[PDB]
Amino acid sequence: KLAVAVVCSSNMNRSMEAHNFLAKKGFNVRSYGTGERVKLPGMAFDKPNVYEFGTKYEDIYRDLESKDKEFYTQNGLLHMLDRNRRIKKCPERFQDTKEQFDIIVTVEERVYDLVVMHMESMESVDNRPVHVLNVDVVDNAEDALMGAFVITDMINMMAKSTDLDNDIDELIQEFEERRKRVILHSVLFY
Ligand code: VO4
Repeated sequence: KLAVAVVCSSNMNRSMEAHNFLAKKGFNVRSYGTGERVKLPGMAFDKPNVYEFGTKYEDIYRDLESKDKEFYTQNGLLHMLDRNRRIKKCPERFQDTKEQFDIIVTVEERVYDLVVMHMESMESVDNRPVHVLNVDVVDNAEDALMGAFVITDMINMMAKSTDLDNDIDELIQEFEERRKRVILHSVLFY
């Protein structure tokens, strides 16, 4: 089976909706954040809320519900965190994992550049190819769902291949034609 990672900035919304959805379809999936820290917004000429990666979703929830339970349920982050709590203990940060994947999917260009920069600045002697794909998804609950569909549909297609390194270029193109999207693609090595 393919090992897949899905990566946004904070590992709270887009990467976690896609996480949920890929796992519910049977995929081997982990998810990560490329930011320095996790941030979540609140009254928005305010400084948002910040927590180190490795902080539990449960405690973040608890920290916001005791800050203004109504506010954070209206803007749907209590919901979001409740949902995340059930998948895994805490947001994880991509530049500190040592997990290895066949495909890492980023949801925006800044994340895509942080991932590719990060792996280039490594290097070992596995020489094993990992494919980094960007599939743009907008950062709100609604588009996180829609983006999870599009991501799952693409993985589902790549998971048919028994020779992914030689098929992938061509699958990317069919998919781009059929969903009318641009998929950035890098090949990196572990
Ligand atoms: O946790 V992510 O907000 O960058 O969708």
